Amino acid sequence: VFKKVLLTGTSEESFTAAADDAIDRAEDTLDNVVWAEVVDQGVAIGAVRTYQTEVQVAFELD
Amino acid sequence: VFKKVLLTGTSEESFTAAADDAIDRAEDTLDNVVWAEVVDQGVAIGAVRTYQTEVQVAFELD
Amino acid sequence: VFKKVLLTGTSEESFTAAADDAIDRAEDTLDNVVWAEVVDQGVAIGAVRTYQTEVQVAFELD
Amino acid sequence: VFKKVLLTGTSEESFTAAADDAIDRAEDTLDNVVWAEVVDQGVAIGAVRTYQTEVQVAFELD
Amino acid sequence: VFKKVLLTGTSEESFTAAADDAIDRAEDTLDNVVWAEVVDQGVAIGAVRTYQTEVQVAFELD
Amino acid sequence: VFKKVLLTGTSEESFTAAADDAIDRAEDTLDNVVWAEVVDQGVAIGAVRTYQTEVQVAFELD
Amino acid sequence: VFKKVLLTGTSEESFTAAADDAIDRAEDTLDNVVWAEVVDQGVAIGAVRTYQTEVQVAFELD
Amino acid sequence: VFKKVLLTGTSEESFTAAADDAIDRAEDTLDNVVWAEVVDQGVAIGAVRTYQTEVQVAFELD
Amino acid sequence: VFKKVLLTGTSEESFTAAADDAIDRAEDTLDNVVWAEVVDQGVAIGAVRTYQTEVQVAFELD
Amino acid sequence: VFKKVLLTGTSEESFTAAADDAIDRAEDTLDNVVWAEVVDQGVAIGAVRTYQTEVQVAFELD
Amino acid sequence: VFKKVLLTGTSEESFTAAADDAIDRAEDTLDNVVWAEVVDQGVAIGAVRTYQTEVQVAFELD
Amino acid sequence: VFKKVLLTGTSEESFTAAADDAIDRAEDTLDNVVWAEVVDQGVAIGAVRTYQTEVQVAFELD
Ligand SMILES: Cc1cc2nc3c(=O)[nH]c(=O)nc-3n(CCCNC(=O)O)c2cc1C
Ligand SMILES: Cc1cc2nc3c(=O)[nH]c(=O)nc-3n(CCCNC(=O)O)c2cc1C
Ligand SMILES: Cc1cc2nc3c(=O)[nH]c(=O)nc-3n(CCCNC(=O)O)c2cc1C
Ligand SMILES: Cc1cc2nc3c(=O)[nH]c(=O)nc-3n(CCCNC(=O)O)c2cc1C
Ligand SMILES: Cc1cc2nc3c(=O)[nH]c(=O)nc-3n(CCCNC(=O)O)c2cc1C
Ligand SMILES: Cc1cc2nc3c(=O)[nH]c(=O)nc-3n(CCCNC(=O)O)c2cc1C
Ligand SMILES: Cc1cc2nc3c(=O)[nH]c(=O)nc-3n(CCCNC(=O)O)c2cc1C
Ligand SMILES: Cc1cc2nc3c(=O)[nH]c(=O)nc-3n(CCCNC(=O)O)c2cc1C
Ligand SMILES: Cc1cc2nc3c(=O)[nH]c(=O)nc-3n(CCCNC(=O)O)c2cc1C
Ligand SMILES: Cc1cc2nc3c(=O)[nH]c(=O)nc-3n(CCCNC(=O)O)c2cc1C
Ligand SMILES: Cc1cc2nc3c(=O)[nH]c(=O)nc-3n(CCCNC(=O)O)c2cc1C
Ligand SMILES: Cc1cc2nc3c(=O)[nH]c(=O)nc-3n(CCCNC(=O)O)c2cc1C
Ligand SMILES: [Cl-]
Ligand SMILES: [Cl-]
Ligand SMILES: [Cl-]
Ligand SMILES: [Cl-]
Ligand SMILES: [Mg+2]
Ligand SMILES: [Mg+2]
Ligand SMILES: [Mg+2]
Ligand SMILES: [Mg+2]
Ligand SMILES: [Mg+2]
Ligand SMILES: [Mg+2]
Ligand SMILES: [Mg+2]
Ligand SMILES: [Mg+2]
Ligand SMILES: [Mg+2]
Ligand SMILES: [Mg+2]
Ligand SMILES: [Mg+2]
Ligand SMILES: [Mg+2]
Ligand code: NA
Ligand code: NA
Ligand code: NA
Ligand code: NA
Ligand code: NA
Ligand code: NA
Ligand code: NA
Ligand code: NA
Ligand code: NA
Ligand code: NA
Ligand code: NA
Ligand code: NA
Ligand code: NA
Ligand code: NA
Ligand code: NA
Ligand code: NA
Repeated sequence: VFKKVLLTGTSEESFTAAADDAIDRAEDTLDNVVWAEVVDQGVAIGAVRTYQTEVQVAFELD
Repeated sequence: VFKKVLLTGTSEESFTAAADDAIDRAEDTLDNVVWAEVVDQGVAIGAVRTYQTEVQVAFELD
Repeated sequence: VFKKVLLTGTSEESFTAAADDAIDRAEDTLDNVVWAEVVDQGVAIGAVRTYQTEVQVAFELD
Repeated sequence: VFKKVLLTGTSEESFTAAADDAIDRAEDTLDNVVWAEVVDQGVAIGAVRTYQTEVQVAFELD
Repeated sequence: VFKKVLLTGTSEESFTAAADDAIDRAEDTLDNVVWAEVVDQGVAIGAVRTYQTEVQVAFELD
Repeated sequence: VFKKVLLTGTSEESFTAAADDAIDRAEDTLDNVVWAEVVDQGVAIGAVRTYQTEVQVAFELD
Repeated sequence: VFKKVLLTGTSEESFTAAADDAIDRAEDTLDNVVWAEVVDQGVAIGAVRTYQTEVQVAFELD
Repeated sequence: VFKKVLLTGTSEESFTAAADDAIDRAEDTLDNVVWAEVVDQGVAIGAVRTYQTEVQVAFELD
Repeated sequence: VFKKVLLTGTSEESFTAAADDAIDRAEDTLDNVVWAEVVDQGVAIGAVRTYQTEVQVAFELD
Repeated sequence: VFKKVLLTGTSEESFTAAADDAIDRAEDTLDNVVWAEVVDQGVAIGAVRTYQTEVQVAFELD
Repeated sequence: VFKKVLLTGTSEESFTAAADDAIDRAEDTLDNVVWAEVVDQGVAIGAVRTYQTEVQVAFELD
Repeated sequence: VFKKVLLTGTSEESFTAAADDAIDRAEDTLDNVVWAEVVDQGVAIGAVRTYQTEVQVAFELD
C-alpha cells in the first residue's frame, strides 16, 4: 500500500529546487519514499521571490 | 515546507461555520496553521441538515 | 440505487440559504432525499443580489 | 460582449460576504456589472480568520 | 470532523480488490473508517500485472 | 436526442456489479437505454463494504 | 429554483444546430426553458457524420 | 509577454460567430491580438436564441 | 480495442468544419474511424482567422 | 523517454478485464510496456453489456 | 480585494525564468503585486525553444 | 492538421530539461515539430532523483 502526503516545498532559485525541498523533508521523516507528483506551482512575491512547488509525495507503508 | 491535511468540518448553521469547524480541529492538534483552501461543500440531509465544508488546511512544518 | 437531480437554489441572503432553497424544493417533490453536493455558486446582480448555489441532490429510489 | 475580471473579496464574517466584497469593488469602478461566478474559496488564518471568495465578475461592455 | 488519508491499494486480481487493500490498511491503523472515494486507478505492468486503486479513505476524528 | 440520468448503483461484490445495478434500474423504468459513462466510484464502509459506481445512463428519447 | 436536464442534440450540419436540436426537444416538453450550457461535443462517424452537442438545459420550476 | 482577457461574444447565428464577436471587440481596443482559446459555450434562450462563446483572447504586450 | 489519435483540424469557416478537417485526415490514413470527441477549440488570429478544433479521433484496431 | 497510447479495452465481464484487453493489445504490438493509467470507464448497452476501460498505456522508447 | 491578471512569460532558459518574465512585467505596471499561481506551461519550438509559463499574477487593489 | 504525441521526458537536473528530453526525441523521429504543452510533472525517487515532464508534442502533418 502507498500513502501520499501533500507538501509544498520552497526555493528562492527554481520550481525544480522547490520540489526537491519538499522531497528532502519527506525523506527526513519517512521511510521508503518512492515518487512525487507535482500538483501546483506558484511564487510568493515579497522582499524576494520564493518559488513554491506542491507535490504529493508517495511512500510505501511497512 | 508546508503540509496540508484534508478535513471535512460540519455545522448545522452554514458552510462558513463548517469550514471553521475543520480549522478549529486543525488548530487544536497542529502548530503553525496558516491557511485553508475549500475543496468541496455538501449537505447531509437527515433529521436535520448538516452543512459540510471540506478544506485542505496548510500548516508550516518545524 | 440513488439518483441525483441538478438544482440551482436562490436566496437574497447567502450561499448556504440558496443551497437550502434547492433542497427544500427537492423535499417538496421527492421522497427519501439523503444528501446534496455543491457543484457551482454564483450571484445574479440586478436590482438586488441573488446568491445562487447549484447542488446535485441525491435521493434513494423505491 | 461581456468581459470578466478575476477578483478575490475578503470578509471576517463569511464566504457570502467575501463574494459581496469583490462585487462591491467591481461596481465601484465598472459599469453594467451583471453577474459573478465563484471560482475558489479559502480562509487566511492569522490573528483573525479572513474568509476569501474569488469570483469572475462579468460586466457588459459599452 | 472527518479526515481523509490518500492511499493506493494493490491487487493482482482486480481494481475492486485493490480498493479493498487500501481500506484494509486504513482499518488496521485507524478507528472509525467510514467511506472511501476512488481518485485514480492504474496497472503496474512487470513480471505480473498489479492493479492499483487510489482512494481517499475518510475516518471520523475523536 | 439522448438524455442522461445520474444514478449511483451499489453492490457488495465489485465496482462493475455496482455499475450494473444502476443500469438494471434504468432499464426497469426507461426505454432505449444505450450506454453508461462512469463518473465516480466509492465504497461505503459500515457493517459490510458496499461498492458504489455512479454512472450517467444515456437513453434515446421517443 | 432552476433544474437542468442533460441532453445530447444531434445534427448532420453543425455543432450549433445539434445544440439547437436539444433545446428544441426541451422546449417541446418543458415550460420556462431559460438557458443551456454546452458540456461536451463529438461526432458520430458512420454512413454520414452526425455532430453531437451535449447541453445542460436549465428551466425554472413552477 | 502575452496577456489574456476573458470575453464572452454573442451571436444569433452560431458558436463560431459568437467567438468572432469577442475577437472583433478585442481587436477594436487592443493591439497585437494573436489568438483566442474557447473556454465555455452556452445559449441564452429568450425571445430568440443567442449563442455565446467565451474566449480567453491573448495579445502581445508592448 | 479502440485507439484514439489527438488531432487539431483547421478551417477558415467554422469550428464544425475544423473538426471535419481532422476527421478527413484520420479517414485518409486509418481504417475503421468510428467517432471523434472534441477536446479543445481556439482561433489563430493572423492575416485571417483560422478556427481550430482539436479532437480525439477513435478507430477500431484490426 | 516514455510514450503513451490511448486505448479503450472491452470485456463482457468487468472493468478490470477491459483494462487488461487494452494492455494485451499494447503488449502484442509494442515493446517495453511498463504501466497503464485509467482515464475513463463506460458500458455499451446493446444485446449484451460490454464494459469498456480506457487507458493511457506507457512504454519506454528504444 | 485582490485582482489577478493572466500573463504568459517567456524565456529561452527555463520555466522558472518564464514565470519571472511575467511577474517582472506585472511589477513594471502594477503596484502591490503579491503572488503568482502557475496555470499552464509550454514550449514554442522554432529556430530556438522558448519556454512559456502562464501565471495568474495577484495584486492588491488601492 | 496537427497531431500530438504524449511523451514523458526525463532528466536528473530539472523539469525544464526533462521537457527538452521529450522534445529532442520527438525531433529525432518526426518532422515539423512546432510546440509542446506540459501536462504533468513528477520525480522518480530511487538511487537518484529523476525529474519527469510529460508533454503533448504537436507537429504538423504532411
Ligand atoms: C501560490 C501563492 C498563493 C497565495 N494565495 C493567497 C490567497 O488566495 N489569499 C491571500 O490572502 N494570500 C495568498 N497568498 C499570500 C500573499 C502573502 N504575501 C506575499 O507573498 O507578499 C498566496 C501566496 C502564494 C505564494
Ligand atoms: C456530501 C455528502 C455526500 C454523500 N455521498 C454518499 C454516497 O456517494 N453514497 C452513500 O451511500 N452515501 C453518501 N452520503 C451519505 C448519505 C447518508 N445519509 C444521510 O445523510 O441521511 C453522503 C453524505 C454527504 C453529506
Ligand atoms: C451565475 C450566473 C451566470 C450567468 N451567466 C450568464 C451568461 O453566460 N450569459 C448571459 O447572457 N447571462 C448570464 N447570466 C445572466 C445575466 C442576466 N442579468 C442579471 O443578472 O442582471 C448569468 C447569471 C448568473 C447569476
Ligand atoms: C486561500 C489562501 C491560500 C494561500 N496559499 C499560499 C501558498 O500557496 N503559499 C504561501 O506561501 N502562502 C499562501 N498563503 C499565505 C499564508 C500567509 N499567512 C497567513 O495567512 O497567516 C495563502 C493564503 C490563503 C488565504
Ligand atoms: C499507475 C502507474 C503510474 C506510473 N507512472 C510512472 C511515471 O510517471 N514515471 C515513471 O518513471 N514510472 C512510472 N511508473 C513506474 C513504472 C515502473 N515499472 C513497471 O511497472 O514495470 C508508474 C507505475 C504505475 C502502476
Ligand atoms: C462515496 C461515499 C461518500 C460519502 N461522503 C460523505 C460525506 O461527504 N459526508 C458525510 O457525512 N458522509 C459521507 N458518506 C457517508 C458516511 C456514512 N457512513 C458509513 O458509510 O458507515 C459517504 C459515503 C460514501 C459511500
Ligand atoms: C462522441 C461519441 C462517443 C462515443 N464513444 C464510444 C465509446 O466510448 N465506446 C463505444 O463502443 N462506442 C462509442 N461511440 C459509438 C461508436 C458507434 N459507431 C459509430 O459511430 O460508427 C461513440 C460515439 C460518439 C458520437
Ligand atoms: C450560458 C448562460 C448561463 C446562465 N446561467 C445563469 C445562472 O446560473 N443563473 C441565473 O439566474 N441566470 C443564468 N442565466 C440567465 C438566464 C436569463 N434569462 C434568459 O436567458 O431568458 C444564464 C444565461 C446563459 C446564456
Ligand atoms: C489556440 C491557439 C493557442 C496558441 N497558444 C500559444 C501560446 O501559448 N504561446 C505562443 O507563443 N503562441 C501561441 N499561439 C500562437 C500564436 C502565433 N501567432 C498567430 O496566430 O498570429 C497559439 C495559437 C492558437 C491558435
Ligand atoms: C461509453 C460509451 C459512450 C458513448 N457515447 C456516445 C455518444 O456520445 N453518442 C452516440 O451517438 N453514441 C454514443 N455511444 C454509442 C451508443 C451506440 N449504441 C449502443 O451501445 O447500443 C457510446 C457508447 C459507449 C459505450
Ligand atoms: C504552448 C503553445 C501552444 C500553441 N498552440 C497552438 C495551437 O493550438 N494552434 C496553432 O496554430 N498554433 C499553436 N501554437 C503556435 C505554433 C507556432 N509555431 C511555432 O512555435 O514554431 C502554440 C505555441 C505554443 C508555445
Ligand atoms: C511521477 C511518478 C509516478 C508514479 N506512480 C506510480 C504508481 O501509481 N504506482 C506504482 O506502483 N509506482 C508508481 N511509480 C513508480 C515507483 C517506482 N519506484 C521508484 O521510483 O523508486 C511512479 C513513479 C513516478 C516518477
Ligand atoms: Cl489530498
Ligand atoms: Cl448532471
Ligand atoms: Cl481568468
Ligand atoms: Cl492524449
Ligand atoms: Mg538566490
Ligand atoms: Mg441551529
Ligand atoms: Mg434580505
Ligand atoms: Mg467580526
Ligand atoms: Mg492471481
Ligand atoms: Mg457477498
Ligand atoms: Mg446535410
Ligand atoms: Mg438570424
Ligand atoms: Mg472563407
Ligand atoms: Mg460472459
Ligand atoms: Mg540561452
Ligand atoms: Mg547531475
Ligand atoms: Na491528502
Ligand atoms: Na496552491
Ligand atoms: Na465530497
Ligand atoms: Na443530471
Ligand atoms: Na453555473
Ligand atoms: Na485560490
Ligand atoms: Na496516479
Ligand atoms: Na461521489
Ligand atoms: Na460525451
Ligand atoms: Na482573467
Ligand atoms: Na459560462
Ligand atoms: Na489547445
Ligand atoms: Na469516454
Ligand atoms: Na496554454
Ligand atoms: Na494521445
Ligand atoms: Na503522470
